[PDB]
Amino acid sequence: IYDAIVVGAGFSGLVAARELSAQGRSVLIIEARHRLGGRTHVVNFLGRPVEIGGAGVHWCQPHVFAEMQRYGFGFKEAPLADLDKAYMVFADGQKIDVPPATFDEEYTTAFEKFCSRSRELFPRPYSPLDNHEVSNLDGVSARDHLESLGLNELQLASMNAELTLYGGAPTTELSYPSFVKFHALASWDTITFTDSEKRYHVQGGTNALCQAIFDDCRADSEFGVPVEAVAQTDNGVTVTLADKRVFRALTCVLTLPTKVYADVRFEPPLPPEKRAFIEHAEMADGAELYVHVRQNLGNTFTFCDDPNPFNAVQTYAYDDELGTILKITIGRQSLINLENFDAIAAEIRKIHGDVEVLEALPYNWAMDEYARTSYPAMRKGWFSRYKDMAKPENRLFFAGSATADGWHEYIDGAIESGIRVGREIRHFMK
Ligand SMILES: Cc1cc2nc3c(=O)[nH]c(=O)nc-3n(C[C@H](O)[C@H](O)[C@H](O)COP(=O)(O)OP(=O)(O)OC[C@H]3O[C@@H](n4cnc5c(N)ncnc54)[C@H](O)[C@@H]3O)c2cc1C
Ligand SMILES: [Ca+2]
Ligand SMILES: [Ca+2]
Repeated sequence: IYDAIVVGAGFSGLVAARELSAQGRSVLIIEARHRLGGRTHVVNFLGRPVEIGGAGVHWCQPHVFAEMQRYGFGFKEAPLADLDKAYMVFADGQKIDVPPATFDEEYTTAFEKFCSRSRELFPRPYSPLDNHEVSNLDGVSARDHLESLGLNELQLASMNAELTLYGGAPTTELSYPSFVKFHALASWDTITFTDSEKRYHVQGGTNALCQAIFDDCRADSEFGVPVEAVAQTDNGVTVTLADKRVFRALTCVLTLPTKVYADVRFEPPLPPEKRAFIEHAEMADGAELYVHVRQNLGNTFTFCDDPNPFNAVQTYAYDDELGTILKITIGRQSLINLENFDAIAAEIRKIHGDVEVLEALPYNWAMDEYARTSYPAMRKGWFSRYKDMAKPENRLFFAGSATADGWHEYIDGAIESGIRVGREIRHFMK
């Protein structure tokens, strides 16, 4: 009979368990997978460890920065000054070669226009509903706003590619204010936000940081079998796995990805406001992909606008013997069959021309049954309902990026939610 069962060993569940353990409470962690990290994941590609889920971080993200400080992780610098070529692929398929300086000027000036109201709308962005106007703007799509700004062709296409990636969806579906909030969190500053999304990653890898947090937990651990049901009463909670084993505790922290709750039986059932959020709020259809090209392409970056499938194509490595390793982020995996190698290769040739594609490693996060969304992009009309999902239901408590006040599409939000849920249980037990 545990003080707390924590369901899920991604960043939010690990931080929750670390906080409760540090409070002297007894903790059981239950994880479906045989690994830590959740939607962060390190795998081998061509014998090199690569991040294939989330990994970009910045010190303007205070919760992940605090953990990096605690465990001694630094910021690894992406090779931006070394960038040789930048390309924009428009929605109609036309590709243009843009000097990086021009690309940065047009992109950042478009971003500033898109986010110009961030200080008005989000004076206290870690309390993002403080200005009630954001609840009424929730139903405006990112595309509705984008088209109101008088942007030029490159500004429009690059911003729409960015917003397609963040939404994991056509930009007609993304909540406009939910994205502007990230600008506000970055000190209402376009350079800081656009830096945050490209300049740094976790030195040593997200898996090592998860391991360090896990190693600080004094908890029992059960990996490899998913939770199938959760039942609570006035005196406790009982959690049943799909192999029919049963565990019991006074409280339960759920960190499941929002759409996965539909695969778990809750007794009593979750309230209507949570079931509505579970059905409608999330949508991100993302996947990640690494490709090996025989040719040495140098250090290139490509943005492709919707409905091109490869919204961002970054260069992980290049040299005259290796060729090139490309890191590709796909906002809408529905647009390409990632089991079809030659279809992947054809899209690489559309961008990079006369090249030979040798190997591909996709990770389809949307089709992963324990993820189902790549990151908690908020559908228009739903960003302002996130407290319906974050609030406790008696002995059940809820964490995960989607429940965060701040950086809700990020590792930082997952960590925030772990600190917060540890606080809620601290007081529930007082
Ligand atoms: C391709 C990609 C790019 C991204 N880029 C960035 C980025 O640059 N920077 C950034 O900060 N964030 C980024 N993100 C987002 C970030 O990775 C996630 O927001 C964050 O990792 C979510 O943490 P979490 O703890 O909320 O959820 P998760 O990590 O999903 O953890 C939930 C856990 O619950 C487990 N689980 C699911 N079902 C069950 C069940 N029935 N029983 C038991 N356990 C279960 C899952 O296995 C998982 O371990 C990216 C994500 C992806 C996929
Ligand atoms: Ca160079
Ligand atoms: Ca500003």
